[PDB]
Amino acid sequence: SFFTKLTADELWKGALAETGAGAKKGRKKKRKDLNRGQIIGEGRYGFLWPGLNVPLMKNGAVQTIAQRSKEEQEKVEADMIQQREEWDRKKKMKVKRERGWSGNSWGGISLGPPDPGPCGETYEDFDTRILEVRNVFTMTAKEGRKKSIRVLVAVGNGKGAAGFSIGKATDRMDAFRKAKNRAVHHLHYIERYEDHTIFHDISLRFKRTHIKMKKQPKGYGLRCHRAIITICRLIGIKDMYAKVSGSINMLSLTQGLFRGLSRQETHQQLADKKGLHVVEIREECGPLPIVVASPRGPLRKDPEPEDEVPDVKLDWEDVKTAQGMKRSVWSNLKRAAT
Amino acid sequence: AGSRLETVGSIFSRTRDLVRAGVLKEKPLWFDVYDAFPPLREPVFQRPRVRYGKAKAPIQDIW
Amino acid sequence: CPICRDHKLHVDFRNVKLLEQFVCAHTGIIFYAPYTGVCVKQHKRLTQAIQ
Amino acid sequence: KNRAARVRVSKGDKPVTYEEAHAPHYIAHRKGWLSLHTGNLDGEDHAAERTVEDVFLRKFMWGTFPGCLADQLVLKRRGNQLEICAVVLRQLSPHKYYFLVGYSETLLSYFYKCPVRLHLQTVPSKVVYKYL
Amino acid sequence: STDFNDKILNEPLKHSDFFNVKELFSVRSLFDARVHLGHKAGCRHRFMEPYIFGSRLDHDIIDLEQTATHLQLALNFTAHMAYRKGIILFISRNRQFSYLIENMARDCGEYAHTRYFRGGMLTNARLLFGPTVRLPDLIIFLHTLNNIFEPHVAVRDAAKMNIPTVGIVDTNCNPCLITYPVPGNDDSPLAVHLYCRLFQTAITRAKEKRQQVEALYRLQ
RNA sequence: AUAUACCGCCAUCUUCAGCAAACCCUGAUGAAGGCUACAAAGUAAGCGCAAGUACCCACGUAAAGACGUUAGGUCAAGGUGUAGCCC
Ligand SMILES: [Mg+2]
Ligand SMILES: [Mg+2]
Ligand SMILES: [Mg+2]
Ligand SMILES: [Mg+2]
Ligand SMILES: [Mg+2]
Ligand SMILES: [Mg+2]
Ligand SMILES: [Mg+2]
Ligand SMILES: [Mg+2]
Repeated sequence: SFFTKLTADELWKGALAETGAGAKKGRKKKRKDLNRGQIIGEGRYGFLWPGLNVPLMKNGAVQTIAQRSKEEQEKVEADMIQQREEWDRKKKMKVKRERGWSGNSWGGISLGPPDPGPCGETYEDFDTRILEVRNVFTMTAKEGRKKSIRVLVAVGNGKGAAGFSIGKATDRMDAFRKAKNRAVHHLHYIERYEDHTIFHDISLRFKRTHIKMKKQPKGYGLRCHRAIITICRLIGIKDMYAKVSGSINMLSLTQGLFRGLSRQETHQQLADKKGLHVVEIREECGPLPIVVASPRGPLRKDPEPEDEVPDVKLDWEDVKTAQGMKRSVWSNLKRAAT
Repeated sequence: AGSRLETVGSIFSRTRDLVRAGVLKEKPLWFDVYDAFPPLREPVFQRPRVRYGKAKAPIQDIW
Repeated sequence: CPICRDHKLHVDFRNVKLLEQFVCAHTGIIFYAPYTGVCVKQHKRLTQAIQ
Repeated sequence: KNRAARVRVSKGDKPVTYEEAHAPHYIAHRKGWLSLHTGNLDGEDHAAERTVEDVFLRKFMWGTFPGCLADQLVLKRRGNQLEICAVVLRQLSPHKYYFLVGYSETLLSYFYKCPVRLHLQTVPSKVVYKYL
Repeated sequence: STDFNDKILNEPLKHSDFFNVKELFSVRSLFDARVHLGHKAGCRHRFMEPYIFGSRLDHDIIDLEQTATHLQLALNFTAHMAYRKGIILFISRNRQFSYLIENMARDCGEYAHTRYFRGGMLTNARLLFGPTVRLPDLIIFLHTLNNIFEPHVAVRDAAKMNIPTVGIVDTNCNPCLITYPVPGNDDSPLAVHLYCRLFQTAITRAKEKRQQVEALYRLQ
């Protein structure tokens, strides 16, 4: 019967069942366009109506109602099938997504530069990296086990400016937008020795996460936890070692790493603080000292005590490595370039 | 943009660092005035803390 | 691997511009194979060519 | 909860026209009827015939102008003249619009034995009354 | 135009005191205004110990010696900002002096916010006022404590937004985040009047000097 | 056959005023939280309520009543996915 016919929108609504009791709590098909591959005035009988589906005027005169031959209509049908197949293939193809720390993990995936600011500010120089994605839930009075996405993103320009932000949203893309927009307003500046590494060894314990970062020479690479590698790439650090101990909660690690890197003291700051030259001894350069930093104010005449035995607390792991007793099979493995 | 990390460094330090990094395209109106006439104490944040042991406020009685 | 995926990259001792990309500029040590992903055959060819 | 001809709220992403936005209980309050004829008045006959004709006219115009209809038709009857006032989109070419108008006029006239005038009002895009 | 703007802006920065604000106040004037009276020893905040001259019968005495230098620096900075035509916003939740501060701001051609400070008025300004709104270039706290004696949230908001803050810090106030803290009494009408008069005079001097310098150069 | 795939029309709290995208802030940047008017971080477009409308007032009765809960009902209004019979 004709009078029971409905519209494509209502039919797809009924078919796909996009809404329903199941979808509320997650207790397969997708929409298709059945009007794209049609030209108004084309039917199975292959009639050619002047002015609608064939040009109205031919030889400067109105064309007549025509009909394609049987074989010509079959040719048109084959062409339509071919166009349908081409569209189907263009839908079948998939994006060759670059994978992060693992094929199905968001960590390390790049979200691109943060959106331009309301005042026209542009952060095209910046890059955003996802460090974590949690599907946090929370029981509600009526909605029950609500689902939300907690995202952590680090934004950096590879020139010492880098920050991180948490993102809460029901939609993953919304969380990405929120986090990568909120991070740019929370940028730190990380001082880099020679623009490739930290200025000194950093030992810290943020909450229950211990971070031990060792300054390293040029070309040593990033031998660090993967999140630390991502954050170092964002900052602009190329050579550094880093060991994480205790709880390795990603947010705790990120916050502690940024705190330590921000709190590091530059060579110039040390020179000003102690009123003395800062001298660097490079083995490749022999005994030739290199004055890396010198004080701005009056250089002290006091030679500073030459302590016979320091009282600094030593890391047992570092002492063990220096003595060579550490037999860890996993230590100093050959790994891809970082 | 700026750096809303008010607990990290001072406003001057953050602004100077971002300007050096190029994040801030132009210095703020107050930057040069501050640099010329910095305050006696850098406005670095500092969490207050109660004195627990034998430590006491070094405030003398005016007699 | 990088060398085998571009036939035009011929590993010869005169292709110093290509060989310099598999030697650490700061220390002059040939990267071990896992560093660059080069297969063992091409890594041995690269080592011989660099030497 | 009531569901009759109501566009349920969303995150401010779906545009809707006046007709779609306004709910059934607003008929004759903020929105008029889409069809005007004497069938439904007191002591008037052939309301069923008029309703069937209107339903077929809508299902015919929608299919004859696929996607070209911006908003529902407006059917008016005067004596025997039937006026179909439609709001369409400025996408299809004027030649094709005129061909379809003439075809529809002739076919509907010969099918319902009454003169039919099809008036078209073209707009760049679906008129947006509010975002729901 | 570069040379013009340079000689207009950078030139005052070459002088130790380009506006002669030192003439606006003296330690005796502050003492008469009672700038030196603080709260009880119990109400003392830990970070005001360096600025407290001592305690007299469990009442703290703010060292006007330090207050003089701090106020000199703060007034010089305020004058420089006003000369450079930045936006100066006075802030005080003291309902006693709300009207006086509003009148002073309206007279000096600067802005005042003595009312309930709605959240996000600085951090969320681009939404609460329009994306193109311009934020204050300097914030002057005539009272750094809100009406529950906690620090005025505008202090933290200005620190977040990188807006320099001049501020009168009493003995129970927290001066860590105030860019230019002026340790002094903030609860007495005489002290509040002295502060308002000094800031109004500095702003008016800076603006009139700016106009005079602009005219002087453009005449050339 | 499947209302435990749905549209469509509805029961239900509802004789409720809450739901709120987008921002900002607090929690050391954890799940989460954001209330004090002599105000102490909330601002919120939109929806709902409200307002407006019908009946005889401006009253009252209608109507309306968001988001969600009960995989609440309806494959037997009709259509439709899936599966199934096709002498
Ligand atoms: Mg995989
Ligand atoms: Mg006080
Ligand atoms: Mg059901
Ligand atoms: Mg009911
Ligand atoms: Mg009712
Ligand atoms: Mg109502
Ligand atoms: Mg059921
Ligand atoms: Mg049942």
